Amino acid sequence: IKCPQPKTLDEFTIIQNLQPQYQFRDYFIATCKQGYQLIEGNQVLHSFTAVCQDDGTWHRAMPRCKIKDCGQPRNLPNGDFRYTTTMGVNTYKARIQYYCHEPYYKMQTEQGVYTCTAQGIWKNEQKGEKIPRCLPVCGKPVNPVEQRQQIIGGQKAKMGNFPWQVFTNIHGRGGGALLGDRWILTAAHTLYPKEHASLDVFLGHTNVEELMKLGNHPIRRVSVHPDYRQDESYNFEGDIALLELENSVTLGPNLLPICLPDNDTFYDLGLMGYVSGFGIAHDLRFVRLPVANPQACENSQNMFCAGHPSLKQDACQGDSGGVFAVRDPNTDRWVATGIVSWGIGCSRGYGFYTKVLNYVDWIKKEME
Ligand SMILES: *[C@@H]1O[C@H](CO[C@@H]2O[C@@H](C)[C@@H](O)[C@@H](O)[C@@H]2O)[C@@H](O[C@H]2O[C@H](CO)[C@@H](O)[C@H](O)[C@H]2NC(C)=O)[C@H](O)[C@H]1NC(C)=O
Repeated sequence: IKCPQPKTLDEFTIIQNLQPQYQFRDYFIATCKQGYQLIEGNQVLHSFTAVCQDDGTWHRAMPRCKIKDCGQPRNLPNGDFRYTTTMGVNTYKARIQYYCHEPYYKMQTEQGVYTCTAQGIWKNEQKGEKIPRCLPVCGKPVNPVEQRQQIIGGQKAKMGNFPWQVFTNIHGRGGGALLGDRWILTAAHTLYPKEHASLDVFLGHTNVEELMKLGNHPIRRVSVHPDYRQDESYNFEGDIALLELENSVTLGPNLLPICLPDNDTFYDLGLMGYVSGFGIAHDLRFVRLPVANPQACENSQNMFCAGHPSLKQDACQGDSGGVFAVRDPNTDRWVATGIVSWGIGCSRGYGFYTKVLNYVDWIKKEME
């Protein structure tokens, strides 16, 4: 007819339905303060109810209330996190901080702070239960072309110089630029040559053999801009394409994306940019040339001319599908202003190029 008016085994247990005395058939309930869960031996309990049996004894043993554990923080692809609290303890109230592998990636928004909630899972000051996202940083080579030089003509390209450079080889050697994590910008005629599929694509290195040793990157999808017409002898309008990599590449010092242009001034006469390509020249080379007066090439409005006559062959460095890159110092970022297009007359000193700014919209649309 009586049970022992019982007590907690710690400061984390709380008694529910507490009475002055406990008669047979009665019951009391146990729970825990925030952050603590009911444990019985080596077992978590959703709840605890003890009924007072006739022999005057509680049908079950008072449980214990222990701290909860949010477990091992999820992994942040291209980043990492550190404990901001005793290291390695994923217990209630612990605090960790995620971060990205800068300078190559940047965290998508101290916002990578997740603490272990009373609910037993890592959460943000309102960034959810979801972890941050580390994004590819575009146009900031970690070994950029020295500006302390203006070396007229072709130069041997060093590693890190054009980290976005893509060596293509589908219907002949071609080029392209890595955009983001998984896109390569290039020319349409590179995939569909005019005058009449195995998309062999390589990246990450200055040397061709080394590039090929690094391995091909499978293309998952191809997008040729709607204008581009190949049956027509010469239009070069819409000569631009996008390739989507089946898998994404890992950024680093020799493999980084280039940025997209957005201001018309990237096509002002006299503005210096760069062009890189192979010639299988065995090694990647580059030329610094200026945006030339359209007549220069005339001799479209979705294109631009670049070169100088005192350059002869050196104005054919770009590989077709390759990118005309500009270093915008008022933001210190490299952008892809042009796409190497029909190279007729590049030995007279000038190159033709598709104006990328005019297709940024379409590109971005394709990339989503
Ligand atoms: C559109 O571009 C203008 C040109 O900016 C220059 O050329 C870019 C390609 C890049 O290399 C940048 O670093 C250069 O400054 C830009 O600047 C123009 O206006 C500013 C006033 O804000 C003036 O100081 C500057 O001299 C101008 N540029 C020129 C031709 O010298 C302009 O602000 C920009 N606007 C847009 C649409 O964002």
